[PDB]
Amino acid sequence: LIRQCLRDIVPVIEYRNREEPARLKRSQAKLRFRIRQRLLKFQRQLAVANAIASRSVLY
Amino acid sequence: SKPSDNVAWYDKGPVEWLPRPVRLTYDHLDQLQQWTMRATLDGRTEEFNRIRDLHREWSQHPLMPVLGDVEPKFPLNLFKQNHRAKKRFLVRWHKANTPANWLWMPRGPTVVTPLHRTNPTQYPENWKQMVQR
Amino acid sequence: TVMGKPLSLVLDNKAWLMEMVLMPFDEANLDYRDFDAHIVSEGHAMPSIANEIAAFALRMAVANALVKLIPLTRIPLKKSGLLSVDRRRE
Amino acid sequence: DKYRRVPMLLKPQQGGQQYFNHFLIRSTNDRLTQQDVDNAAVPPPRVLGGDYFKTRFGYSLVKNSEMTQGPVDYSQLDMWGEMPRYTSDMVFLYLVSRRRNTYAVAYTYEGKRILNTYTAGNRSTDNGHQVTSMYLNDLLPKLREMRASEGRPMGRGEKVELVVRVMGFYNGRQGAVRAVQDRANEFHVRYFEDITPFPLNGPKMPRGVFK
Amino acid sequence: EERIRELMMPLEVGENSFAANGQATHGNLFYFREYPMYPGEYVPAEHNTLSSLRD
Amino acid sequence: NTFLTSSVATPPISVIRTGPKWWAHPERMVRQKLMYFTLGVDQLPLRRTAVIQRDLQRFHMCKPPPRVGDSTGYKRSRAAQLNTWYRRIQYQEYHMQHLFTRHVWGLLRVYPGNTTKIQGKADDGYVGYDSVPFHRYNRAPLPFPARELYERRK
Amino acid sequence: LEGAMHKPGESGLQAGSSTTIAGKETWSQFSTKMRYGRRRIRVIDVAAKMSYEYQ
Amino acid sequence: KKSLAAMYMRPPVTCYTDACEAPVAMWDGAIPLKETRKLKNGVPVRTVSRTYSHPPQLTPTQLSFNDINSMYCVGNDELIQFFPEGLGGRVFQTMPPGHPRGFLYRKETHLLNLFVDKVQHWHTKRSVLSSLTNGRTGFIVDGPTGCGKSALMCQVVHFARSRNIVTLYVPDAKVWTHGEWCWPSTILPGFFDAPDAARSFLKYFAVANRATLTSWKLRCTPKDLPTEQGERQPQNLYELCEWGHRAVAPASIDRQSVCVKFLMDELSEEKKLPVVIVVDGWNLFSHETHFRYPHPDFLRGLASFNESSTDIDLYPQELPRIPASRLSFVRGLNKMILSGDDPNKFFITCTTRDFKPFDGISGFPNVETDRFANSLDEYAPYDPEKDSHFHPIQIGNFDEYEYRSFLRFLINSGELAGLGWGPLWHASSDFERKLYKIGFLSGRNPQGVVDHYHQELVWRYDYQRTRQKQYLLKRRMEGMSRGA
Amino acid sequence: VSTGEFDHPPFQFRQRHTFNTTPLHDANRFGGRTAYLREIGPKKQGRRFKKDPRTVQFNVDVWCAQQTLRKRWKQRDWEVIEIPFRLVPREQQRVIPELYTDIPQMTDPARNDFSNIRNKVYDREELQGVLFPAAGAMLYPPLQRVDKQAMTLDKYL
Amino acid sequence: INSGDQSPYRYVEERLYSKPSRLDREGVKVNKTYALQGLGDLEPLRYGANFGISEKDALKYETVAEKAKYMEPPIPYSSLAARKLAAGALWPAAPDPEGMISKEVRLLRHESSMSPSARAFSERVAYHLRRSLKACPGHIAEHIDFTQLIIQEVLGSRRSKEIYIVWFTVDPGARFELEPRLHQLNHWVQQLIIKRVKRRPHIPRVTWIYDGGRLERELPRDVKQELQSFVADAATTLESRVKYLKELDTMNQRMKDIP
Amino acid sequence: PPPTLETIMDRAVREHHQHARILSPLEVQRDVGRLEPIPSYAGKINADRSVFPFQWKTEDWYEYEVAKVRNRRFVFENTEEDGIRGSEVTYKIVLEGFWDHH
RNA sequence: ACCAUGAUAAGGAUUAUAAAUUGAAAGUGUUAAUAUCAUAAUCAAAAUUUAUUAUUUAUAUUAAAUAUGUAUGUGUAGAUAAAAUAAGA
Ligand SMILES: Nc1nc2c(ncn2[C@@H]2O[C@H](COP(=O)(O)OP(=O)(O)OP(=O)(O)O)[C@@H](O)[C@H]2O)c(=O)[nH]1
Ligand SMILES: [Mg+2]
Repeated sequence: LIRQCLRDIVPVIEYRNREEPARLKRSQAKLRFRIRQRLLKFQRQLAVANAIASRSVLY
Repeated sequence: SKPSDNVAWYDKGPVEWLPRPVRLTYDHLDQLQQWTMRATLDGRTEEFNRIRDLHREWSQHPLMPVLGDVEPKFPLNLFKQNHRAKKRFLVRWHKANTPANWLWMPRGPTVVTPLHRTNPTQYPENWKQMVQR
Repeated sequence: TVMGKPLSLVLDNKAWLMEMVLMPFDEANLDYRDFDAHIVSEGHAMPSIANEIAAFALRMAVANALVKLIPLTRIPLKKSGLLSVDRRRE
Repeated sequence: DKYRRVPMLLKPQQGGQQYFNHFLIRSTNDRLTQQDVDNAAVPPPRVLGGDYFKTRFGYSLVKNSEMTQGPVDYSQLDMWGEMPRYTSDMVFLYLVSRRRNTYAVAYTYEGKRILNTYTAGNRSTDNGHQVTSMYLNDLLPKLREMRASEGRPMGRGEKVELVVRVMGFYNGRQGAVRAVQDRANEFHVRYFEDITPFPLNGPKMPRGVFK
Repeated sequence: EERIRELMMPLEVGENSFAANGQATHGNLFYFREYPMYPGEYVPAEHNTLSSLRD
Repeated sequence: NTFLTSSVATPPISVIRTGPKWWAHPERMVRQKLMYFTLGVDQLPLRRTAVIQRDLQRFHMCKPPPRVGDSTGYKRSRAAQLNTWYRRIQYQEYHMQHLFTRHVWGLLRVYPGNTTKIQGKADDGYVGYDSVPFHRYNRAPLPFPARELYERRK
Repeated sequence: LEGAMHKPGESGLQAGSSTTIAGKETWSQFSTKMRYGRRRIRVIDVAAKMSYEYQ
Repeated sequence: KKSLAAMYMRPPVTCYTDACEAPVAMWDGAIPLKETRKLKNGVPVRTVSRTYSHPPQLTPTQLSFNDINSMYCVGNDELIQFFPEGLGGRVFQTMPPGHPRGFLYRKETHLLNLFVDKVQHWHTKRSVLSSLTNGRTGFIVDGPTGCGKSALMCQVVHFARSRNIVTLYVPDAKVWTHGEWCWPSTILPGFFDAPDAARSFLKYFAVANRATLTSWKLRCTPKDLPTEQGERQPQNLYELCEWGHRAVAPASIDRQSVCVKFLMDELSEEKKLPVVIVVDGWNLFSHETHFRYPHPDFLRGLASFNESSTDIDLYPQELPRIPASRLSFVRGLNKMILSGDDPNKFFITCTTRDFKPFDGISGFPNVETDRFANSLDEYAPYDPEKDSHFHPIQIGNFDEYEYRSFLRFLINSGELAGLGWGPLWHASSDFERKLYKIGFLSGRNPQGVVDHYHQELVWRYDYQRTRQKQYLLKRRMEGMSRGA
Repeated sequence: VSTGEFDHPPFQFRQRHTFNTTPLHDANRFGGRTAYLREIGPKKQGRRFKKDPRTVQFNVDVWCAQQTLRKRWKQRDWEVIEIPFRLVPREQQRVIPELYTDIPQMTDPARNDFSNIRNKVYDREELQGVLFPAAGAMLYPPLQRVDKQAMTLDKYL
Repeated sequence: INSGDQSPYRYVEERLYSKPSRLDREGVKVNKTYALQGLGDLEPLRYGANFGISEKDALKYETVAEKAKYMEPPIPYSSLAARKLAAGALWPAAPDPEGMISKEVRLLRHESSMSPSARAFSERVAYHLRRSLKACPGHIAEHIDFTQLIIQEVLGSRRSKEIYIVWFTVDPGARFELEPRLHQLNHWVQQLIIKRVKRRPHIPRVTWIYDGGRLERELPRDVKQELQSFVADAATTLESRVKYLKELDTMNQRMKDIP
Repeated sequence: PPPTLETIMDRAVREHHQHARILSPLEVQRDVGRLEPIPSYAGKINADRSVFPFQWKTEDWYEYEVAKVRNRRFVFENTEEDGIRGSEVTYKIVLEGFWDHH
């Protein structure tokens, strides 16, 4: 279980320390429908990567 | 004292399980030929019956099974790159599967076999007892 | 006879090595006693060639000799793969 | 490994080319023999008499009581004519299997309970096996005492005549009947049937069953 | 003794009869021909086709 | 026997996976028949071990065809049914060899290797002249000289 | 089965040959008491290694 | 499918070989069963019989000229009676206790069988026996390795002891010459003994000819032999040999040297009873035994090792090798051979070629894989005409007549006794393929026939049974398609 | 043709006593001669010669040459005696080249004797008049040669 | 056919029956040659040249109702249709009948792997199956020997689209007497689920699995997760998760860049 | 050796009792549909062990292979003889270059 | 010496309608991340050799201990001749 705890947070630590980059008419409606469907499916995956970039994670 | 998984307990059979590598030579076959030469000419047949009783017990045909399970009851696709964890599993999995725990060899005395003779009177060492009468 | 010594003494009386030498004769439906054969080793000299890789080349040498003697022997020998050369090294 | 350098004639190694010409001449011969042919479940065995039929089985067809009667009128048909014919000395063994329990009771021909119901709490597959095995271990002296009170010895050679009836469709149904099957020298089972409830109406069922 | 052995040949997988040919894994790896490989093999032609061309 | 050192045990599935190298080597398998033929017993698990591995080596260079897809698991489960049957036969002969050569070694008064059990003579692991001065698994000190399993005169 | 339980007489790296169940702990419980009981540090030899200011 | 096994009944057992039959579930497809119809109180009488039966167990008086290149057997009770010493070097490799004790009756076997028939009454046939041996004392049998040399020598004791003739049988001469340890003779100065070989020789020779040695009166034997309390002084030659070998250690070491010397003195004086002396491997008795002489510093006596002018503990050295003529057993044999006053002993012996191979170079033999582990370390050439006083008999390998009879006995009677393929007959080829193949692998050499019979298990490139099962399965599927 | 081992096994990680695996320096290999170069524990000049591949191969080449020598000397049932040219038999009255000088010479092809002169071995009982003329008592008996034309047991008479 | 780091079956399926493949057959100028070029009578009849369905005419309709309304009826017969008629390839051949034999599979799924609603639904199926197994249609009940029937457990999928009732017999030789008749009860089991069982996530397809006591269960969920956490190497999964976070951050930055 | 007693009996059975002589495997017309011109070496080659096959004692082979390499340059080139072998003086010019066509 | 090098990973396609041959195997295209010190004013790191109480990793030496309770790695290596608990949503 410790190795499971290691395999979760160490990809976040090595992200921040080592490799983090520098900072600073209906047919068109069906295209918007499929893109919103793609982002609603992977919303929980994308929310973490924005929160690591915005430094908002409760350890 | 460096404890390891190579203890090879001497409980579940005449041979210890996870057995030691043994090697036969032709010198062993020449001594066995000379031993059975002397045992036949002395009339000693009780040692031959102990060999035939061990042969009748452990050389039966294993049952041809029906479909449904495989010999790896545990799935061996979990150990992909951990090579030393896979061989340590195979030592322990074959340690629990003792020869008393085969369950496919008809070993017990409840089985019947038309291949081998069961009582030592059926062997030709005593042929004048049942010659013609 | 293989290099001046009989086949039972070259391959150390091993049946699974000497039966490959018989394999050009039985597939051809031929008796081995009607033929005399001598095999010369031209590769790496060793004190004992008692192995299945050397007996593979002993099979191919007899099978190519059977084709050159009788040409119709090539029809069952090629179907059994005795005239086929594999390319495997170490 | 990758055997791509091996020829295609070496991979199956199809030998035995000598025999093929032997087989076709073996075939074209035998068809001609078929032309020489062309141009030119099971019932059980028979019983002959009743005197050795009494020895072949454990009963006899000819009754030795010699019942002398004159009933000229038509005979009275039974209510359940197409049924197993239960004689008086037959014990009904009821095996009720459940998920966590298996029960074994033995009743007489008249409905008298021979032995109390054995439970796993009192004394799966091996659960029902051991429960009905320890029930049949105790059922033999109680049967001998309950038959010896009237005059039936049942001492030597006589097997206890049994009718097995099962309930449940569970795993304990497997090990129970097998633990009767090894008792063939003691318990002779004649009618192996099952007693399974037909749900005629049902009073009510709990909420977790429905929703 | 070969005439009796051909009638008791274990053609099916039984107790001591094991396939082991890869027939369960690969399936039908050994070829078998019913024709004579010309000109290595010979079976004489049947008399029905001979009488057909002769007539 | 002149192999008297301490040894390492192997699982039986790693022995049979060698195949023609050591487990079904033909020079080794023919002298295992001469042990059973001397004692006057059937070589029945040994021959059916050899008949299987004769045909197993015949097609072992062939590549299996790609399994394109089956709705039911029938020929996949049948091919694994025969494959687990061939291992259980070779598991029996692997036990039949180790049983009989230890029974022969109890007769010819030949001492086995270290930590090896012979059922007639030494039920525990017989250890003789080990690098470790005590018993490796029984935790008892070894005497000098080694333990005599048999009588004296030949 | 065999090896499913751990008796306290046998060591953890070796495997017990007994098939009994009473008086034995599971290997999830054996891993707990090995993580629990192994809290101590071996005593550092003071006189074996001189101090860095002395060196 | 066609079993015919439940309908098979067992024939009545008359001898030991008939009782060696396995249950019918073993050899049902190995030895197939045929049915014959007799006319016995009805026109059909279905009698299911075996195609192969065991070769007949015959006493040597029943063996004839028509049985040349045929197979016969001996009983197991006849085996323990006529052979208490044992058999040759490789003869017992084909006779486990389940197998019958078979023997091939060759044409050279027939010549020796009629020879002992004339030895049994030698005084009237003396000019016949002198012309057969060309005036020599006996025959020496020489040939290549693995032929019928020791297999013929065990037949001669079977021929002679069944005709109640006293026989000196040395089952293998490598117990005497290449023995465990050598000891000097107690009563013979300058001579040596093989004590462990002598006690086994004096034991089994007494049990073998007990019917004749009890009638053997001691002529030249001293009656003041040393005898402990409770033992009787020997008055017979059977009692003399039981005085020698039956004793406690170490008193048995010097008792055999007295017994063997007085046995050879008693046999050399008997001019009335024929004594056949059969030795397996006379070429070992014709040259040096593998023992060497001890270094003289062992018997001289030393006070210390540092000042004694010796290096016996420092460097080994090879002393001259002891010949076989200095052994007390071979001294009595060579006394009867060279001295012409014994027209009574017939030395039908042979040689052995059991030496290790050496073909120009030699590495070290692998300890696991070594067929020559118990072989002899001699490497010496041998000529039986120049190195022996006997008549040389040259036997070769088998011809195809007796090789067919020997291979039929090996394959069929091995599966009949429950020692062959049995239920796995369908994986091995038929007899004509095995006769063609083993004759190639062995060259009809008799040891090679037995060796490649065991190496028939590991044949890889036999495709007879594969193509036969393909043809029968093809013939089956078209037969049911014809019925459809 | 010889089936003995000639080369030494190579160096790898430390082998254990397993199936088809023997330790690298064992008492079974080469008759126990590897005890000179073995290590019991699982001085620089006395440790590195045990691990050099050319050094351990040369010692087995010596030991195999010792085994080749003792089997060639155990084959010798003869000895070389310098006999002068006049008392020598007719097949040795020729010019004999030395070893590896000419083609392997046949003895006398005119009398149909095609065999090497260097492997010719003469019996001692033939040359008693040459080797021992000073004794005059015939210390060795004459060799009894069997009559090939006499009817014996091998000729069915 | 060259695979190209794919399974060849799925690669030929994507090259034959996908939408860019048939649009490349009609002619669109797709990226690079999504359809197979040279096929004779092995070409599917949907994408023949003389057939009456053309996707270039169908691209101007935004709805399936407009395609059903405005499009012409398809051409019934063609030359490829004549070749498939002569070959008998208008309908596929019937496979081996899977209705009454078995459902042979290697493992059995654990109750920890499926959903808790799946466990509750399978418990309700087990209750109503063991309750009313005598209340079957009487023309099948007259042949079922109920003395040997054992229903040991019911397994299901995570959304109960299929149910697998696992069964065996006391005597195995009676199994073939109970095998086909039990497969005549699938509609009866479905009607029993519709009637007796409320809160059913789907009306399931019923499948009978013969067990015999032999078929082995799979490992539970937490033990499998701990095995994949304990055995698998940390470096490869570490760099793969770091690269996944790189791709997610790059997608976040590309979403932030577009105004 | 002479041929075996089984061989000369089985040939004389077919030669005399069956009226069909056993011919060599080089005399068998194996090609069906073609008549072969039956070459002259079918049964005329005598089987003698001195000529074929080649089996020798190994120590003569050990003597042969060492004597053949040690007598390599033991050759007298300028002999009083016939043509291309015989001469009075022998000149050998060994040309050496980096490429084989050079 | 602050040049614009070069290495890593990822996806594509073409051909086999033959039972012959020792041998049915070979050629051609796109995106992400990392990285970029040669037109100038010097010199002996390990250019480079050798030695002393001392710093290591290896080299072999190298032992007791049943009163209870007990002790699992990544890697380093040699030639390379077994294979289906995971969803082509
Ligand atoms: N039963 C039987 N077996 C025979 C006969 N002849 C040869 N053999 C077999 O041939 C093998 C050779 O036997 P031996 O006579 O000991 O061989 P050898 O010639 O003495 O061999 P060396 O002692 O090395 O010289 C034996 O193992 C027998 O099995 C025979 O006449 N009868
Ligand atoms: Mg011998």
